[PDB]
Amino acid sequence: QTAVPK
Amino acid sequence: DFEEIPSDEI
Amino acid sequence: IVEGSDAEIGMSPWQVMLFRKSPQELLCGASLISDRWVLTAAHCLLYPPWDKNFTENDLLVRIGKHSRTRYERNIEKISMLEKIYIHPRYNWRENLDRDIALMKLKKPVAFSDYIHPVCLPDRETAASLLQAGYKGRVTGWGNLKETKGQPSVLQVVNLPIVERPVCKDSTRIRITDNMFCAGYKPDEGKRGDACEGDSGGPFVMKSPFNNRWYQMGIVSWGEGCDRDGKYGFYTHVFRLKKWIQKVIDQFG
Amino acid sequence: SGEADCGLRPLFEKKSLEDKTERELLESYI
Repeated sequence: QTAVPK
Repeated sequence: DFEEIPSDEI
Repeated sequence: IVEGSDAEIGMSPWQVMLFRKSPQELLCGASLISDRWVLTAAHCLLYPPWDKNFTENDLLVRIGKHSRTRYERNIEKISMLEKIYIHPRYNWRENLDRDIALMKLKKPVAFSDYIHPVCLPDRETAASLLQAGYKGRVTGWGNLKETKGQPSVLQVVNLPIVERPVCKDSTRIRITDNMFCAGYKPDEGKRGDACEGDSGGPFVMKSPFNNRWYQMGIVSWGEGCDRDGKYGFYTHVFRLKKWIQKVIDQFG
Repeated sequence: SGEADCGLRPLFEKKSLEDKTERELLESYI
């Protein structure tokens, strides 16, 4: 998957 | 929400 | 910050707020590394999937803050950005590899009780401190929960660095050597994480050798906030320090 | 020039005062 930024 | 920032302080 | 506490006054004098001009918005945390340079996550400034592409004039940096929303008269200092520098191999397309950016300030900020730069680690510091079990400290004005959801004042939480295989096994995302993860395991009982708005803030450690605070990480990403069996992922500052040094040396 | 004094907080290290949770960090270092 793709990383989700905070 | 956010208190106004004075123009002279930037 | 989820499951943290209110910062003490002057506890994190390198903490910077990245503040959107219009609408008035907390964008991200950041950190003061000298009188003219602020360190943050690339994705705070550039993130095409959400149409984020902030220019210099879109933002202010507010240094010396404690309250999230108040204008802290006689305490905080507000600087305009001269120039943004994003790591040229910042990988927004996949896993946020090399999630790091520098911001040069228009003018030097004066140091005070509330405003003071953090150190950047050298190889030895990194080798000494970046070990599974060793705790660092994350600070920010981000949300208190995944979802009062927002803090009155700056929040702080101490979190252990996690073994690299445990980090990898918690996610489908491809981890790189330019990241580390931190946070408690389900069986450890204690809790805590960064959350929305904490991005770009510092993960710091106090050297027991010289009693100085070093920024080892930048708040980068995670899957939710404070979920059991998930961990926060941080940009590995030392691994990217050659880039940091090169930008400062030629533009500073 | 600010390198010399980096990471030493005016209200803590400079005055030899400790914040309320820094010991937790120290205790984790072995």
